[PDB]
Formats: sequence, structure tokens, C-alpha cells
Amino acid sequence: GALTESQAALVKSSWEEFNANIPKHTHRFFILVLEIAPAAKDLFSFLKGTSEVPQNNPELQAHAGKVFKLVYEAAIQLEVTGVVVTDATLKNLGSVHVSKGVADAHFPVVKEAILKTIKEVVGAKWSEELNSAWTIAYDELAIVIKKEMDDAA
Ligand code: HEM
Ligand SMILES: [C-]#N
Repeated sequence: GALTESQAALVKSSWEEFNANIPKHTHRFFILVLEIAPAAKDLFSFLKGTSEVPQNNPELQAHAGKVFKLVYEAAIQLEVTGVVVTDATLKNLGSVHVSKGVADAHFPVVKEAILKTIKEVVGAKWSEELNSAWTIAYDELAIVIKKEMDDAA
């Protein structure tokens, strides 16, 4: 699909829609995660010892926000420039994932959790053209972090 001026326009628009509700979209995101894979719970410091996913935990919200911002930034960067740029941040990211016991097969878990989360976020405006646009942008960013993990291991 590439990322036409028209496709980028579509990702920006849908991300703005996500940020518009962090405590919701972020708790939803962790539930979609634990749906696709329950065992994942022991990983998160703020999930351990708990029985259910905390709904107003600042640690949790700050965490999941950061995750979606990163995927959006990635899509624009693709339309403008044609690529995703690796920086200091993406590299520190890669370190912390390894400390915490995270692997590559974990990644389609967090992807589907995000496509599903955005399908839920844009509702009827959903198009093939848009699905195609977020899919392209995750894939392209995941490719970059997995790259930094393997490097932190
Ligand atoms: C493109 C995809 C992904 C993005 C953009 C992303 C982003 C992030 C960010 C920004 C942090 C916090 C770093 C800090 O400031 O110290 C983090 C922490 C973490 N991530 Fe991810 N991540 C991705 C995929 C995954 C996957 C697939 C898993 C496995 C389920 C995972 C598990 C964790 C855990 C356990 C922590 C530590 C949280 C703690 O105990 O406090 N991440 N991630
Ligand atoms: C990352 N969650």
C-alpha cells in the first residue's frame, strides 16, 4: 500500500482518536493482551500479586500510552520519508524488555492487541485502506525493537 498521502492521513486521524482516552484504551489494551495470552501477567510489576488488571494505576497508564505513540510516529515517518528511524529511546526499550523476561513470540500478541484496539477506536470509518496503513506501521516499528532486544540479550 506504501503509505500514500491518503493512507497517512488515515493513521494520524485514528491515533488522535486513541489519545483521546488513555485510562480506557490502555486498560483495554492489557485485557486484550491477557486474552490472547494469560501467562503474560507475571511480567508486569504492576500486575504481580494482583488478581485483576488494575484500572487506575498510573504506572499502567503511563506505560500503555507510550506504546501507541510510538506506532503512530512510526507511520508518518513512513509517508514523509519512506522509513522508520531507530534512536536512543528505541535502544533503551530493547534493554528493559530483556530484564523483564520478554521474547519475539510475544510481538503478534501486542499487534493483534493494537489492531483490535484501533478497530475498536475508529469504528465505521474502518477501511481496508486504514487496516492496511496501521498494519504497515506496527510491522515496520516491531521490526526495529526486536532488533534492539536481540541486541540487549
Ligand atoms: C512495537 C511494539 C512495542 C512497543 C512500542 C513497546 C513499548 C514499551 C515501553 C515504552 C516500555 C517502558 C520502558 C521504560 O520507560 O522503562 C515497555 C516496558 C515493558 N514491556 Fe513493552 N513494547 C512493545 C512490545 C512488547 C511486547 C510484545 C511485550 C511482552 C508481552 C512487552 C513487555 C513489557 C514489560 C514486562 C515491561 C516492564 C514493565 C514493568 O514491570 O514495569 N512489550 N514497553
Ligand atoms: C509494552 N507493553
